[PDB]
Amino acid sequence: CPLMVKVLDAVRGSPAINVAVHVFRKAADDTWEPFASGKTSESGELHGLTTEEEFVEGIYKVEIDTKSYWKALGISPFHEHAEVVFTANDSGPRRYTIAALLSPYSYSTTAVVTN
Amino acid sequence: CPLMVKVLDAVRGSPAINVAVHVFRKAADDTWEPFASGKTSESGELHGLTTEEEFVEGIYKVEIDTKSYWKALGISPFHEHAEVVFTANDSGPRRYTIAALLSPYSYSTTAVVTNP
Amino acid sequence: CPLMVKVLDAVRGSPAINVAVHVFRKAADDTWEPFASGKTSESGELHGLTTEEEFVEGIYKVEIDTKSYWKALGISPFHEHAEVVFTANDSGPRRYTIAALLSPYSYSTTAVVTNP
Amino acid sequence: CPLMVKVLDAVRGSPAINVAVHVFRKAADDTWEPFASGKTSESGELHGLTTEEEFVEGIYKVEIDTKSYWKALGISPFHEHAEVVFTANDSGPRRYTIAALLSPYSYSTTAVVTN
Ligand SMILES: Cc1ccc(Nc2c(F)cccc2Cl)c(CC(=O)O)c1
Ligand SMILES: Cc1ccc(Nc2c(F)cccc2Cl)c(CC(=O)O)c1
Repeated sequence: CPLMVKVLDAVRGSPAINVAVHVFRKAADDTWEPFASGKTSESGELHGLTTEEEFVEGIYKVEIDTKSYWKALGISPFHEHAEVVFTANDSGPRRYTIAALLSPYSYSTTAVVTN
Repeated sequence: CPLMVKVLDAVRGSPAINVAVHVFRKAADDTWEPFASGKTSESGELHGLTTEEEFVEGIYKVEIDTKSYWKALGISPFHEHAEVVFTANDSGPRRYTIAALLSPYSYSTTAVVTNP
Repeated sequence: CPLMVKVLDAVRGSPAINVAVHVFRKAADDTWEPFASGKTSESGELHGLTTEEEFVEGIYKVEIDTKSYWKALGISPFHEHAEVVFTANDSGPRRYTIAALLSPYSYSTTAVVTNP
Repeated sequence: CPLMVKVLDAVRGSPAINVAVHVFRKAADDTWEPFASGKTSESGELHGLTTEEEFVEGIYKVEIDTKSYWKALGISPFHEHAEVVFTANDSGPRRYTIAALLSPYSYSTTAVVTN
């Protein structure tokens, strides 16, 4: 599991469950090609997005549909989503955990890059 | 100004100065049209990106070039940028301050939205 | 002023107004002496807590009463407060802006430290 | 495991390993009584701090020695520590994860409160 997305709801202090997450790889022509997606689970985590073979170096965008999450909860959000764009380098072995800490008018996203 | 971007360096506890900021607006055909861009100043602020006439409703994307920032300070950061995509002025004109707090592997983007 | 506290409500995307802020300084005997306190204003800022004469080196604690804040808005928040403990003016006088970004279960405290 | 502290280093995008964490319970006289402590592990996590029986309602302070962590890395930090003070309520069953996302001049701390 080279890439795991973790989403936390900073309003309820809970994992942000059932949050749509799309991953995209930047194609040569600078457009985003859908690559992987899922919904975060009960634990706010989205595993099994990609695999080691698939997850090659490149520029990836993780788009977290924070807005539907806030809509589902009835809280007016500021952002359309949360959108983590980063270069997977893979110079040494890497797991990437992208943790998005979400508030209606603020989000934080952190990469915990290990191995 | 209706749109202000502020950027802090959470490593140096400083304003993040000379950070490139690009603002786009989603056009009718769902492309991003270049809307405005600028550098944060010596206070980490980027004022005057736009005006209350120009800053109509729409979805805007603010791409703060955090990578060049960290790179110029010798850091290889995780993200290519800090993004902020939001619907602006949906229930009439607002002032938006987008505050981006930057660390090499984490950033936070907050909006202070006030009713002028 | 050498010490400014700014507090944002990340739920409402607003300044967090009328937030009680208490500043303490660690005395010789390692107790916290009350140093200064105030409310954030209508801009979420608390200026004039102290002066450059009064704001000597030491360890200071800033306790931002985030709980009363969230409680007055009907929210049961997680933390009793947002704290900031820091050594101030160790290598001469600095201006400190403490920016506290508040959510009911998360807060972030950042310092913008500039050399006047 | 009613209370788990997770510390992330936002500069290196790694778990913050070997970070001293002290937990205190507010005593009746308003002083902090040491209750539990540990060092975060390799995964940035500090488990086994307390137990269900021990972790009664009360006001707790989690003090994270962020400053020694930054010193160990040679980066001048702003804060003396990170200090999470909160009321354990236990109205329904709760695990508390206190995640501290640490930068030299910024920290974020979030409670993920589940069950
Ligand atoms: C009411 C208010 C809220 C937030 C900010 N900016 C800000 C922020 F939103 C997060 C971290 C640091 C800073 Cl400086 C500011 C601008 C400032 O005075 O630094 C004002
Ligand atoms: C239940 C839970 C809550 C939060 C986190 N992690 C986390 C993190 F890894 C970075 C920044 C904030 C947070 Cl909250 C985690 C750990 C993770 O799976 O990365 C678990």
